[PDB]
Amino acid sequence: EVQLVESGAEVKKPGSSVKVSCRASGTFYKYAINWVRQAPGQGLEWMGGIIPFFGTTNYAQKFQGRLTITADGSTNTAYMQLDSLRSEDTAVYYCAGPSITESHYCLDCAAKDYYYGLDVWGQGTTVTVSSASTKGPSVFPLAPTAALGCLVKDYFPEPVTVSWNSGALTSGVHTFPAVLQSSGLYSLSSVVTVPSSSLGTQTYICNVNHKPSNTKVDKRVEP
Amino acid sequence: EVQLVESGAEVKKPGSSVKVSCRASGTFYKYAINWVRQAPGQGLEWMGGIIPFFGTTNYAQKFQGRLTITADGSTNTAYMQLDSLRSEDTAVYYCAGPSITESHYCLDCAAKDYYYGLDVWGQGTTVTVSSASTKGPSVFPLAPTAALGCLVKDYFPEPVTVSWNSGALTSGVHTFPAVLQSSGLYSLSSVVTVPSSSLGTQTYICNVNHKPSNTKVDKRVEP
Amino acid sequence: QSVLTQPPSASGTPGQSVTISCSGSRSNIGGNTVNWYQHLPGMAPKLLIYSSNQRSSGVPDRFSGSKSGTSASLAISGLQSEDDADYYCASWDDSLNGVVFGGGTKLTVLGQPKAAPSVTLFPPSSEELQANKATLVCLISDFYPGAVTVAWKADSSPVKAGVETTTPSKQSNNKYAASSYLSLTPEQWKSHRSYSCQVTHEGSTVEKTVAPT
Amino acid sequence: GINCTLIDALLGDPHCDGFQNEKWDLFVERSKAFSNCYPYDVPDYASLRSLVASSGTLEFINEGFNWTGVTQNGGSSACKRGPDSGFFSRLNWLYKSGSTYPVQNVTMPNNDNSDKLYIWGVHHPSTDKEQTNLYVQASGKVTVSTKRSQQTIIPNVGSRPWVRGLSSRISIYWTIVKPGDILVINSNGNLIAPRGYFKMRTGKSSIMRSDAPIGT
Amino acid sequence: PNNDNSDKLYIWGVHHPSTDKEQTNLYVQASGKVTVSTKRSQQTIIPNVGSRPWVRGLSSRISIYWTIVKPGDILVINSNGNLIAPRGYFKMRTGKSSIMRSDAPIGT
Ligand SMILES: *[C@@H]1O[C@H](CO)[C@@H](O[C@@H]2O[C@H](CO)[C@@H](O[C@@H]3O[C@H](CO[C@H]4O[C@H](CO)[C@@H](O)[C@H](O)[C@@H]4O)[C@@H](O)[C@H](O[C@H]4O[C@H](CO)[C@@H](O)[C@H](O)[C@@H]4O)[C@@H]3O)[C@H](O)[C@H]2NC(C)=O)[C@H](O)[C@H]1NC(C)=O
Ligand SMILES: *[C@@H]1O[C@H](CO)[C@@H](O[C@@H]2O[C@H](CO)[C@@H](O[C@@H]3O[C@H](CO[C@H]4O[C@H](CO)[C@@H](O)[C@H](O)[C@@H]4O)[C@@H](O)[C@H](O[C@H]4O[C@H](CO)[C@@H](O)[C@H](O)[C@@H]4O)[C@@H]3O)[C@H](O)[C@H]2NC(C)=O)[C@H](O)[C@H]1NC(C)=O
Ligand SMILES: *[C@@H]1O[C@H](CO)[C@@H](O)[C@H](O)[C@H]1NC(C)=O
Repeated sequence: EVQLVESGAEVKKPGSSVKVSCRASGTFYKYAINWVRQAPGQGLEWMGGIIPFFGTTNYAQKFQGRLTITADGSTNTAYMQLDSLRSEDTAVYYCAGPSITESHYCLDCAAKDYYYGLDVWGQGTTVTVSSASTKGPSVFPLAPTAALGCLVKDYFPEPVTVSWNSGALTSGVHTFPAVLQSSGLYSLSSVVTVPSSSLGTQTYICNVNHKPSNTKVDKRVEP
Repeated sequence: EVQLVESGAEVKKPGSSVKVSCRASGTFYKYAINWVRQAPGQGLEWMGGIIPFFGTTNYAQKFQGRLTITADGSTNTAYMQLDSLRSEDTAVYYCAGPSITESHYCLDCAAKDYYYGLDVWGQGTTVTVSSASTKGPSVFPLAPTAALGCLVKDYFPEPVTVSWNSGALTSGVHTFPAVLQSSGLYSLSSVVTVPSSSLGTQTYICNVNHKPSNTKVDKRVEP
Repeated sequence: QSVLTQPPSASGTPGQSVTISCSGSRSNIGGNTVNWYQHLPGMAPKLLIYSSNQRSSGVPDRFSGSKSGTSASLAISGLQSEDDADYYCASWDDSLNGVVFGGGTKLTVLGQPKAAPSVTLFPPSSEELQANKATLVCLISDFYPGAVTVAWKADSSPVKAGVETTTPSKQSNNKYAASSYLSLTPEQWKSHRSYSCQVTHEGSTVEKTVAPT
Repeated sequence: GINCTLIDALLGDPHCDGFQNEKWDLFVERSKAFSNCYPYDVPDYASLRSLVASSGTLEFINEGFNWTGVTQNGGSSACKRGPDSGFFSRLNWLYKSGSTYPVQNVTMPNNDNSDKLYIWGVHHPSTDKEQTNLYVQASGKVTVSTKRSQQTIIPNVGSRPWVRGLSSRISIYWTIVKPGDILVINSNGNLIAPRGYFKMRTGKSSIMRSDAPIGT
Repeated sequence: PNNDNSDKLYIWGVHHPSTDKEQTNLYVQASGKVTVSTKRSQQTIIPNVGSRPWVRGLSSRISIYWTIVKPGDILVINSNGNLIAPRGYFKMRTGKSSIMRSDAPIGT
């Protein structure tokens, strides 16, 4: 029922601190809200959890002292704060919780009794820890069944997201994994395959999104 | 055990108000902290006392309305505030208290039961009440057993303090009572007598201090 | 060095069954229920099994979990192409006082038909040509096995300078995708009469061509 | 009573659930009886045990109280129902919903031929954190009243000795509502609510302490 | 803990200041509370502030309470002010002992 939405991708200098938010779409306070990350090439790593009802926290000892997990009951939001960022902290950070309900709740069990299998996940927030400057992308149309697309060139850091007609067009869409140029910059492309007859009318607009530089760009694609 | 340290010398225009602080070096709250002054040429005059534990004050009736004695428990500090300064208030202000301890304390006796003979005194704070402008001193070296010294010239008001090698040199030191020029300004001199052979090496630095103009000056004395 | 220990890989053809084991200890598995997760990275994990042996909602019955002593198993019988993914076990650990995850097992479903790559080539746009830069884009998809060599041609003359090419990477539908970017000066683009992107997959070359007019 | 004291069968300590709605001429309390739910105390315990015993019945009638903006059926690890947490069967542990515990103000008219016995309670947390976690307000209060009587209890916070894991306590109270009279319950926290009433009867019923076995 | 063969009688008290100044001077907190408890009993007393008639100089009062701790039972005392604490316990005994009010002199 409930869905979790995490805050947008960030980029941080080493040493600095980061705070990611998790917003539930409904009351989601009685059971353990978990934070779990994945660094490039690693398996999932559990950071810790809070039980909003009691405000109770459990942290993986590896992060004790720089990890703070926090919750606010009125706005149905959980937060994760990680200080003294090293580059190992570059990862996708997920928030997740269980969907169980109970007619008879326990007001005094042990923390672990409130942790259940995580079946509701946020989409994940990419935090990238680097000294490099943030650069937004330049968006250019790729004019044309038939194949039309967008070029998202020269940006940092990952990630970037590309939708079509404000989310309306979904079939035929293939965004491509990015490239890592020598210059340190990235680039990617998104393609939609459509019938070649409905080119002359229907309008295609790519919605290119890059949160670490706060860059929204909509670009129109015509032959 | 405990030592009291009072704030620095001040100078005030008539009508104005003055607040002197007394900082204990340890908990000093259970018994009566006394303020006692001495104006030039007069005997000791008792201003009043506070008993920090209860916040209880006793004032000499002569000062009622312009004397406020105050205490703060966390920082082990007592304060004395004297308003509407006349020139008769020019004096050295001491703070003092008893060193008694008690295994069984009385939580409800009369004020006077908390006053005991004063055996711990602060160093005293010179408050001088005048219309004249404050002037800091000019420090000059007096080059040379043998006798070397510092000249502290043209300043106001009293007092001034002179140490040697940051307090290290104490034997042979003789600072002289100041002079009162016609110009209203003061001047003094401090002399150290040393062996005349250890002139060629060991370094002498006088630390001249004048708080009413916030003037610290260290001066090096060589032949 | 995760507290729970999985083998790093598993494989099978469609229809077989695979068993992914999780090895823990008294303080975790031997005293707590085990969960299993599935993950097709970039997109969030999904719960498969809770309470050691219960299928979560919407999870096909071919998935099953079990526990005994200080280990746990996930059994996938009648394997299907969609199951190619990462699998993780997790449980509470009473000495760590928190949750622990296994190091994951990558399950590869084998025996896909060999598929040739679709290539779509694009020229420098109006805007980009205007900004004094030139980028050709070669979009390569739907192939298997996931390995291609990219060579860029100018008319007929090969060019190795200015080329960036992404390593292949699984799409949703189990076939691989890849891109290649040839950067130029706009003067290099308006001089030759055409450019080409040759793509080699399993000793077979597929090319597409683009031109200034 | 086997393992149960009368008061435990009244409140509905889980191992005493077999005594629900029972009648007796003589109730026999055994020395081996034990409590196994939330640790509690009864002010004038002797009097409560007396008046119930004299009534001769544990006949219970559920009623729906209009609780608003609070959650019901809170349970404890000190009072398990099998493997999972539980509570006294005839009482209703009320707590916050979302992040508020609004004031409760409910009524229950006696429109019946007979007197009603209401059993209710007040929760004494071990810490201020516990207090605010459950009831949001820092200071609870419970007021139960008829037309000719009131009892307002302030909950007290602080540690008591560990009993079945807890430093906390519940205090049990009672209220008899006569026909024509009206019960009102007022609380902004710490209320252990009644789920209804016990029938009151008069007659030859009593209670006795003995370990003598029962014979035919 | 009572680890002994016999019952313990604890005598303790609660202090009722005459003014709020007195209350905070002694206990810092504006409102005290005292809780004394065993496993099967508790007593929480809130101190009350205000003037009573002068008695031997004071408007203040102390209220005395008691608590009996049985063997195996355990005493806990909780307070953030106004606690008049026990220094130990009185032995409890049973027997023929009593008390009487009289001004008759004692004889041999
Ligand atoms: C105010 O002061 C009171 C009184 O001291 C404190 O109350 C104590 O609180 C602690 C928990 O903080 C209680 O400790 C628990 O004791 C349990 C029962 O003890 C049994 O075993 C002991 C020792 O072998 C025997 O002596 C005793 O008779 C019992 O048979 C233990 O079983 C518990 O252990 C469990 O928890 C610990 C963690 O605490 C785990 O590590 C263990 O694995 C185990 O699962 C536990 O330690 C203690 O009993 C309380 N005493 C009393 C008299 O109530 C309050 O904590 C304090 N309040 C505040 C907020 O400061
Ligand atoms: C709230 O209201 C109560 C009740 O009025 C006030 O209580 C009174 O407080 C005053 C002090 O403020 C008490 O005064 C004291 O009375 C002592 C006993 O009285 C004896 O002598 C009188 C007169 O001769 C007889 O009538 C009486 O029966 C007794 O035999 C006096 O001995 C005290 O005198 C001493 O203190 C004064 C200063 O106050 C000195 O100047 C004297 O030298 C001497 O040492 C004293 O005056 C009075 O007794 C209290 N009455 C009662 C009923 O308690 C509270 O003050 C008030 N609370 C607040 C905070 O406002
Ligand atoms: C009463 O208590 C003991 C201990 O729990 C138990 O073994 C026994 O079965 C109980 N008796 C009955 C009849 O329920």
